[PDB]
Amino acid sequence: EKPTVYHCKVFQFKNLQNPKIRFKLKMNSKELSLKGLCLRIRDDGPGIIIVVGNEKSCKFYENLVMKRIKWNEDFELHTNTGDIKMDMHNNSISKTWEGYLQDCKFKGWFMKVCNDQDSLLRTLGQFDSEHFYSP
Repeated sequence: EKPTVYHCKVFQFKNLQNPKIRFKLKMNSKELSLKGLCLRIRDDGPGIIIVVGNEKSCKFYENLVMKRIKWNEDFELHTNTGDIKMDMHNNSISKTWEGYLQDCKFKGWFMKVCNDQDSLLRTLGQFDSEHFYSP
């Protein structure tokens, strides 16, 4: 019997190709010393964000993700072949789970692209988190 000190919030997004959005997610997780991860299915696919830490930091991060980042914002994308105008009008972010953990298996905060949905689920599985993803 021990206290439960870790808050946790989980978000799912449709597209995370905007490098400016990735930069904000990464830098705020780093500056807030949040733990968790951000996974998506292929470069241009849907994915999940999990953050774990204290209450204050998780609430700041929710406001960042749900209110301050413009997920629907068009941008120009630089690829191996050229530069293209991306249409993001259909992009969106949802908060799914929120709650408390007694312990977390996360080591820092990390971003990864997975090759398929099953790869993503397998990865969440290593952190006991596979249930957090809605296919």
